[PDB]
This record gives sequence, structure tokens and C-alpha cells, in this order.
Amino acid sequence: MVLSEGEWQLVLHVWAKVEADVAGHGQDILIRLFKSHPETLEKFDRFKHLKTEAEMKASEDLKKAGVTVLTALGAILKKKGHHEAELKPLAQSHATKHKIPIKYLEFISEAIIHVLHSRHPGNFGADAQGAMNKALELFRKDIAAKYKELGYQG
Ligand code: HEM
Repeated sequence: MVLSEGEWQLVLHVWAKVEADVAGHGQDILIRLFKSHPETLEKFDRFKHLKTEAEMKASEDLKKAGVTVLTALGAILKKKGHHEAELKPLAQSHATKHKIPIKYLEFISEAIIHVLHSRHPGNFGADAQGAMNKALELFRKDIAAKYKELGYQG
């Protein structure tokens, strides 16, 4: 799949807003993920013990993890499709080391869209949400293809 320059512009315009507060968006997104799909929390030996949202919001480790996910995702989106180099180390660690199924990437995609919609209603109308969904599907499709080459595809 290929996004048009117009769609990339919609994605990068809302992402520029996200970058004004990377730690806050990262936290919101990971908490949204863990509450919506608690099974994903088990994949993290660092957060596994966190029982409530209050505990998640107070976790300094969780806030740092959020910055890490968003920064890597941001580097990918800014490539506007030419992200093969960035995808390789990412696909290997998630497939071989952490064993994260594609299903879980759809869950986090859903959390990202939910949070952008909550925090940026003015810059995240239907067209911009369609563009972001298209960008994340591109991401998932390429990651799934690498999973298969690495011998996992989960
Ligand atoms: C947009 C999505 C994602 C991005 C860009 C991303 C990025 C990263 C990065 C950059 C790291 C650091 C080093 C490494 O490669 O291991 C990492 C670690 C990890 N990721 Fe993700 N990840 C994503 C989604 C997920 C999902 C959905 C899960 C789990 C449900 C997950 C679980 C893990 C785990 C278990 C680790 C290591 C935690 C630790 O021991 O510090 N990731 N991820």
C-alpha cells in the first residue's frame, strides 16, 4: 500500500502536536492499551504487577516506555513509507525476543487512534483519522511480512 503526499501531511500534522508532549501521549496510550486489553500487560515483566490505573500513572518506568515507543514510531512515520531500515531491528526483537503477536500491534494501533481523537479533536477529523489508520496499517503489514521472513509471523 502507498499513501499519497496529502495523507502523509495529515499524519505528520497531527504527529507534530503529539511531539509537543511525548511523555504525556506515551503514558495515555500505554494505559489505554493495558486497560482495554489487560492480556498485553503480561508481556511486560516490568509492568506485570501494576494493578490499577493510579499505579500506572505513577510509574516512572511506564512513562519512559511510552516515550520509547512513541519516539521509535515517530521515526518510522517521518520516513513516509521508506522505513525498511528502521523496521528490521524492531521486527526481530518483537518477534524473536518479546514474542509479540500481530494482534497486539492492532490493539496498540487502536489505542493510538483513541488518544489522538481525545486530545486533538480539531486536527483529527475523519480524513486525518483515515490517513493515520492507513499509515498504521502500512506499518503492520510491513512488520507482518518481516515476521514471516524471521520465522515467526504471529
Ligand atoms: C507501534 C508499536 C511498537 C513500537 C514502535 C515498539 C517499540 C519498542 C522499542 C523501541 C523497544 C526497545 C528495544 C527493543 O526493540 O526491544 C520495545 C521493547 C519492547 N516492546 Fe515494543 N513496540 C511496539 C509495540 C509493542 C507491543 C504492542 C508490545 C506488547 C503487547 C510490545 C512489547 C515490548 C516488550 C515486551 C519490550 C521490552 C520491554 C523491556 O524489557 O524493556 N511492543 N518496543
